[PDB]
Amino acid sequence: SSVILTNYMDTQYYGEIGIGTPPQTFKVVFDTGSSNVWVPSSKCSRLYTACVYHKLFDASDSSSYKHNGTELTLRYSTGTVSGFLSQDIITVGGITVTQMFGEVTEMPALPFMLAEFDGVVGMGFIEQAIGRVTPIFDNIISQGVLKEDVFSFYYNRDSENSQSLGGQIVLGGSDPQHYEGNFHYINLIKTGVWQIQMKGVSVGSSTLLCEDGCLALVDTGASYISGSTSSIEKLMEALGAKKRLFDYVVKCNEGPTLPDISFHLGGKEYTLTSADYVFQESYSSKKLCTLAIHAMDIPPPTGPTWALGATFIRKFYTEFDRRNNRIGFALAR
Ligand SMILES: CCc1nc(N)nc(N)c1-c1ccc2c(c1)N(CCNC(C)=O)C(=O)C(C)(C)O2
Ligand SMILES: *[C@@H]1O[C@H](CO)[C@@H](O)[C@H](O)[C@H]1NC(C)=O
Repeated sequence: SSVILTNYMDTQYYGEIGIGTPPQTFKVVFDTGSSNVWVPSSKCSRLYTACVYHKLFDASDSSSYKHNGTELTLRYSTGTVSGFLSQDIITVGGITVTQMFGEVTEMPALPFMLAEFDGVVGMGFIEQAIGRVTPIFDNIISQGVLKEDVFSFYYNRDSENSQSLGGQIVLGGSDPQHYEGNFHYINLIKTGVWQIQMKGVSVGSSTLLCEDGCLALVDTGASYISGSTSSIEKLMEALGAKKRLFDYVVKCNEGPTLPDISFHLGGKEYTLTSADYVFQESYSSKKLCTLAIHAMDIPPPTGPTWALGATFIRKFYTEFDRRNNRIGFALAR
């Protein structure tokens, strides 16, 4: 099954899922970086403006709802949400599964007031699941209906017209229509996390980073490519970028000429061009242009680690192989 995704400003990719009976619709991000499912709850106080602006699941309207109530808190690198567990049936592109999810009652204005999506569907392993809740993909696998024990991601480049699909997730395989050439796999450092060994990072013709090796979390839920603060400072220094509060800018007229950035993964160099990582919104030297690469210190046990997000997947179609505990990459088409 494939799920059509909407692309919002190249930073948000989300699709629809149905919860309850009758189905209550929600826009959600499919996140390989987390392992829980959650949507805003009707029990979320309207004092949380984010709840006033998103779809709210109302258990009292679903006949398939099963109460639980265990509280849980989900912590992401850029924000936190809190609530309680509930069980109901969920629709994901034709597949139906009974799933335990979180009803969020505390949704911070910053950053959720900036979210086009309502919730999140974690595609990670149960090892990282908060409350030890069985992840949705595991429940799907349990049905023995998927052709293959894998899921893939396609994140299109932003578009000014509504004729192009923002992206696409495939449960059970990959869509040959959105990649070309062959997949090149890398084994997961360890099952339980969509993280792989990265052999090196280069800026221009000089592998000046991640020498001696480092970690790379392949995170479909992250908007950008991130690295430790030290790594980024070094990388950004080589680009001549200026560190801002939340990001890094560069004189727009300078954007088109920034050097290539490569990521050495499993014996293959994955190269991004300035066009691939800078939001080229102008060529003016009197304006600043943001880079789709940020600094982010991911704490243990998962980090320190670099994170390959939308900026990376936009260029390389990505297959997540559960059965073989490896990740596949192929040039996106
Ligand atoms: C999708 C959940 C999520 N998972 C992971 N692994 N890391 C995160 N930083 C986030 C996370 C949290 C809050 C967010 C966003 C992401 N995102 C990006 C969502 N990612 C995609 C690919 O759409 C946002 O835009 C704002 C609103 C800041 O709020
Ligand atoms: C919630 O689900 C977990 C999973 O087994 C269970 O242990 C717990 O008792 C449930 N909570 C309630 C009271 O429904």
